[PDB]
Amino acid sequence: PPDRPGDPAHDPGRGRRLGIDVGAARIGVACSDPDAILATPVETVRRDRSGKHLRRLAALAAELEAVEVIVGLPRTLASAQDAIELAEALARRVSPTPVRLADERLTTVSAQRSLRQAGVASEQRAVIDQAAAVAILQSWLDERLAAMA
Amino acid sequence: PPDRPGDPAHDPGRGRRLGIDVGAARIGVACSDPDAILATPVETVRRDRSGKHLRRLAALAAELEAVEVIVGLPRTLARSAQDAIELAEALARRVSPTPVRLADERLTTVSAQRSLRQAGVRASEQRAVIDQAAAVAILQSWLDERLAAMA
Repeated sequence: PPDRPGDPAHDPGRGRRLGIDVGAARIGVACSDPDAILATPVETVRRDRSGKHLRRLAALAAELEAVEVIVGLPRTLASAQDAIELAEALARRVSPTPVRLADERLTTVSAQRSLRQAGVASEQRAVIDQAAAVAILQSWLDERLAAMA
Repeated sequence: PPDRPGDPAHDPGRGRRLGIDVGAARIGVACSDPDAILATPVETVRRDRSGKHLRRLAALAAELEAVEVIVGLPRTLARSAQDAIELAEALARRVSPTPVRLADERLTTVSAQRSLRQAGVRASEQRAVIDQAAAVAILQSWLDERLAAMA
């Protein structure tokens, strides 16, 4: 189940958010401004079997003083499973900072990723993963402010 | 009519693109990396009757060495096409020879997203920077479409 943006039971209030798109080999990362309005692309983290990506993702949360971390949740058919496993591993690592699952279905991110795949050079493939992170994070921020109003 | 991303007849090859979302009071600005892959927010420019905003947009195009400037084109009914067209034409005279192109907003959900943000704005802090989100979305659409057209 995706989490609900701006849920009062979970919302930590104002501050920078981190947003994460979990790819097969690379993880796109975005962050918000301190007032949690606007997503900006940050970096593409290399996914490695030994989990060094979890160390970098937790370092980024610390570096940006993130109050909330958002991970894209793809639809179960399609994997959700990989996103959930990263979200859970990261949640343990960055506690007490909360990690929330953003429903990808509220965006066109899955279509967009599929368009870039067919269009996208290796360096470019890397950096373009941040565009998904921005889109998922922006959705969360937009939905959150809407829910709060 | 919107321009066609990656049109081999007009494409200038490699370089940073500036992206622009034309609001009634505020203009959001975004820009790409030099390889025209990824849109990042730049700033919000206050619109004003005296045309100062046109000067600031040209300033950004020069500073970021834009090889192309992309303006969001909304539908003719509705933000209105005519507003965006007018700004695009005025901007084109100032950034020449840099070409100014019109990106079809209908290939994105930018119109819905802006409505949602407007509805949710309850603070000046939000209203400042929020227009950059539409600029990023429209510009990223241009970049995605361009890459796919060229592939």
